[PDB]
Amino acid sequence: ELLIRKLPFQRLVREIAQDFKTDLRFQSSAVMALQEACEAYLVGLFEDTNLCAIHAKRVTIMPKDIQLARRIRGERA
Amino acid sequence: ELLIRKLPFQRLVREIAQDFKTDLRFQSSAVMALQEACEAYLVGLFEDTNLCAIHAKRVTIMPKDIQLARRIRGER
Amino acid sequence: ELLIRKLPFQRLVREIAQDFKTDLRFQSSAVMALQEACEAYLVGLFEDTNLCAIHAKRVTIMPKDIQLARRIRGER
Amino acid sequence: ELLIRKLPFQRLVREIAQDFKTDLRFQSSAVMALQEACEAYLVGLFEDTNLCAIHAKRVTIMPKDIQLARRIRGERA
Amino acid sequence: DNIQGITKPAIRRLARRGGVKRISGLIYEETRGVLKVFLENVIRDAVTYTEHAKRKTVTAMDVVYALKRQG
Amino acid sequence: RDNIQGITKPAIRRLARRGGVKRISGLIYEETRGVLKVFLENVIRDAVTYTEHAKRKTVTAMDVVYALKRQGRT
Amino acid sequence: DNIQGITKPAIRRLARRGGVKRISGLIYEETRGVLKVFLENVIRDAVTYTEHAKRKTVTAMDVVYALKRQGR
Amino acid sequence: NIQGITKPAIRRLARRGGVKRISGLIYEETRGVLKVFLENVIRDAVTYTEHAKRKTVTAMDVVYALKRQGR
DNA sequence: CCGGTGCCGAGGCCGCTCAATTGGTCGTAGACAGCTCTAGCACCGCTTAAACGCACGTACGCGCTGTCCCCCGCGTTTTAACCGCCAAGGGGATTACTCCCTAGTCTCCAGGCACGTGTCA
DNA sequence: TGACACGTGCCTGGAGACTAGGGAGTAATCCCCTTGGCGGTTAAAACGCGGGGGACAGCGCGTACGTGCGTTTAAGCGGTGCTAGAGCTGTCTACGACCAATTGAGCGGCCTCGGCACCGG
Repeated sequence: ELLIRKLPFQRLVREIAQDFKTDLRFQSSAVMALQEACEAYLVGLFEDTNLCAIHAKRVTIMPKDIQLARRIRGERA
Repeated sequence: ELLIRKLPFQRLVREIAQDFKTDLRFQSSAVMALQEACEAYLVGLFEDTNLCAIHAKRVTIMPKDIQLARRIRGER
Repeated sequence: ELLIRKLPFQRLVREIAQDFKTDLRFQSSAVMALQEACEAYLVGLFEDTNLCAIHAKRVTIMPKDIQLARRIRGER
Repeated sequence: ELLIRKLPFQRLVREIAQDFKTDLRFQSSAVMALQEACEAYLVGLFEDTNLCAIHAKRVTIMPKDIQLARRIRGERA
Repeated sequence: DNIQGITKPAIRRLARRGGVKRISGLIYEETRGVLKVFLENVIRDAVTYTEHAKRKTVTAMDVVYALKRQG
Repeated sequence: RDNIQGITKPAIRRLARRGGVKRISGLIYEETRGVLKVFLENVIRDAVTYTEHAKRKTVTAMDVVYALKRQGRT
Repeated sequence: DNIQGITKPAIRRLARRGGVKRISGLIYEETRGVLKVFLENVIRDAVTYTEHAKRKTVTAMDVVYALKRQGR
Repeated sequence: NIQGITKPAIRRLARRGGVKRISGLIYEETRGVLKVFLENVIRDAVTYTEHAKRKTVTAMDVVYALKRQGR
């Protein structure tokens, strides 16, 4: 499908977890669940950012549009 | 203090209730609670619409701003 | 906006209404309201029929697809 | 008669209830009510999935049939 | 006949907006029947509401209430 | 007239001023009223459901709080 | 877990009653997920009613209100 | 690391999201946003793991964790 | 008291999208009059926040009654799982069809709007 | 009694309908590996009965407590009219920035093996 490549994603996941905590075990079916959720989240965020961009009489989406989406959703940003 | 009057708000609430179920009596602390929640909701909606307006090159709020805010909020 | 011409729709609506009741008049904003609702209903139904068609090997939508969509919606 | 056993159904119901609030006790007519409603829902869903399968010039049901039925009915899928 | 005023290209345009790429010839008669049924049902309810209120003028609110109560 | 007209224009303007809005199109007010009306209807519908469960004829403050609590707060 | 108590022959029996003649192996997991979601939603509402009445035993009326308030 | 989320991958996600034109600075911005998201989710997941003390994260545990993070 | 799985780490041939590069086209930043509509000020108004009098329906708490849900003993008992033999079938490929989207030409009517006439709460 | 609603009428430019057209999706057909269905069987979860026991649902009843209509007023907030003045915007010039297209490659993935960690049967 349109999923991100497994091994670089896994390496990032293991790297970040190593910074959060040490020696934790993470299984394969756990990472695919996280990846489906992450890509769904990012695709939806890009949908809303695009809607904000089109609202602004533009065709190209900007970083500030993303920041607005995160501000209106109530997320700490 | 509350920025919306009491008696017209109460009348509206009672009118709507009359359609869902007839012969209902409210309570004072119940209507004030409902009114505080409603006014808080509108103030918040007005903040985001204003934020959407400021985002745009315009300076005044427009109907499309309210509609944009509610779709992105996930309410409509 | 609207995707169906105003005057023929109005003529059709008044004709059908005449069989329910005699000597009735309709407001303009009432007819415009009915058209927005009608077009939204048909577009949504056409969305679902297409989804049913895509589910099948044929990309093209068929009359039997609409009847399945209406049956599954619980209308008939 | 009921097509699903009471006790495995009851155990599942209690497990889900246990996460909202502990120490809750259930009533017999409450579990039987939930079971009649649940089986009626599934039997109807099985009718609709089957109708979608037969529509597709097939003989058996597929996972895509369930997902299609829920989208056209109006559930989130 | 007033049902024929809902032209084939109008229904096609609605269908295009619905995302369909190819359209069978038999859809049009089917669509017309469905539309007629819908209109009949809604208007039947609308007039019912009007009569209950002992009024002679169908109002915008009558239609809105009819539409709401018909899902 | 209608009860919806009892939420006057200066009240909505005052709410908007507190919300930081400096200029308001004339069509905002009617638009705001529609949104508000929908919200109130939805909340009260739930409130009455709670009232019926308690076999009471008086809607209490607790009924309203639970209705508000259940509907998604964001 | 207790979700595994909804055994394969029980789901098959429900499908037979629903008019199903042949059933893919993947149906069972799909059916279980749908069923679990349904149960969660209803019970969540049911317990809410129970808590409002300040009782500790879920009553038949709690379930009926939950079912009513969950449209098809 | 964060650089494994390549520019063409983010572009593909945006294409699926309906975006026609993409500013060059979005990509670095998107990466930062993603990192924050991942950190938060994993923090909760490990918390659940420690409460169970199984020390092996169950796949079902993560799905519930992911669900509650979203809502 | 040992174990089976699952991840960790490494080695390896292939293999294809990515970073780099150049060529290129269009979109947004600022303005400025054209045109618009909104807050401010002044007049006039009306209705509600209060406020006890009056009558009162009932929400809530305490006590009595029963009642049924939990836990265990139990036993027999009935059906769910695993595996092999059997046969039904979903799908990709091949071949033939027909009709539906493009496009041009002919035809046709919806609306501003202007006027006149009519009506019901 | 008055402002909205219905029936006629002019004229054009945008919209509807028919025909010539052809190719691509649709439909019938066959192999074939894949995969549910039936059967044999045995053992492990279940249903009903009763001790047995008490937290708790439901009913009866007393009380005061806020619910609601009613009456006075009055002044502060709301509607209406005129106005000076701030605000939305299309294309003007033009500037850069992503989109298109080509290549070597290095990490992504598959096939295989040695080895450790640990709650559990």
